[PDB]
Amino acid sequence: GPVDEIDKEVKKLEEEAKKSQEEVERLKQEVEKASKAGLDHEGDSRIFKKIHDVVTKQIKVILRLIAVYAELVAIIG
Amino acid sequence: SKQKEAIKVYLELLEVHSRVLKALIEQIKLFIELIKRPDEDLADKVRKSSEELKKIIKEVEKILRKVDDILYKVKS
Amino acid sequence: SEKEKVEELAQRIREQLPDTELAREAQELADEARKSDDSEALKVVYLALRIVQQLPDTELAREALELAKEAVKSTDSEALKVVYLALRIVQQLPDTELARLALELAKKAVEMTAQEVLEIARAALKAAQAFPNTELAELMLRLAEVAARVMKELERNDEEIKKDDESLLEDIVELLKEIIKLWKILVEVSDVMLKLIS
Repeated sequence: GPVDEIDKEVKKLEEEAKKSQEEVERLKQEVEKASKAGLDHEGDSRIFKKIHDVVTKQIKVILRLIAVYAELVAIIG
Repeated sequence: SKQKEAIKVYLELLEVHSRVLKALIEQIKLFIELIKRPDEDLADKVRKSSEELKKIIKEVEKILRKVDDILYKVKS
Repeated sequence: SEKEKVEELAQRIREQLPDTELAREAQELADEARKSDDSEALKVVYLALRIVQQLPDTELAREALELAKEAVKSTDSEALKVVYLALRIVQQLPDTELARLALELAKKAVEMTAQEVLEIARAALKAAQAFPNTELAELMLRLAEVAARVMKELERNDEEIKKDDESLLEDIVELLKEIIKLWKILVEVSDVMLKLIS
């Protein structure tokens, strides 16, 4: 059924969101450690690249969850 | 100097969206349960999750004001 | 018998309008659809031509012709599905806010290369098709548009980081603004859902 498919997709997206949260934690620790090890201009640029990658993945997960939300609202009306 | 502040802003945004994810998944699960069976108890929990989402929105607005102050300091 | 439907509709358009930009662009759509072998694109062209027939010399008809051109030029089937849903919304209710929302949402979805944007746009368009002529449908289409704009702002942020502190701060503010708007629209939709369930 449609609700069963949505529930399967929701479980998969929840696992993906947990992975993204782990990425967020590791990125925070890495930023703190790199700040303690020596901040640099090019180092700031590298940190920016990594942070943007993490933000992109998180926003994609959010948009997938919002699309499932829209499909669910369409179903329930 | 400003790049470090942008780093901290992006980290705060990440930490906020991490809780946004939990709240939104809670709301989706509650909606699925409501579609499965109509229960009055579930409406209160949906409202509670919505209130949590509103508080998160307030936090994001606080971050926006913090960045607006830096914009004022930089431009002028 | 879809190709014959498109041909007869084009003939009707030719009969109705002479030496008009709508008619020339309809003939251009006709040849681009005859050359195309995709059935979804044929259906989208049919829908756009019928909309132009129903509302001649109108803003909606011209914008829908240009949107159908942009959709045929794109080789992505998901964009064609999104454009078909939006043009169906326009066909059902032309003089409504949902028509404008769907037109602009499809116009932006044709440009977007992100698959998540296309998926959320399709979801919102099917949600509007489910319960049309409602406040919730307008809120849904606006939410999809705001999500697409968030993706565009992230693209801008990346491209500016690759290459300016004031510009970075300006773009961060412009991103957070639309983020707050997206979450506000989501909260409003959740409130309407709470009231519909109770």
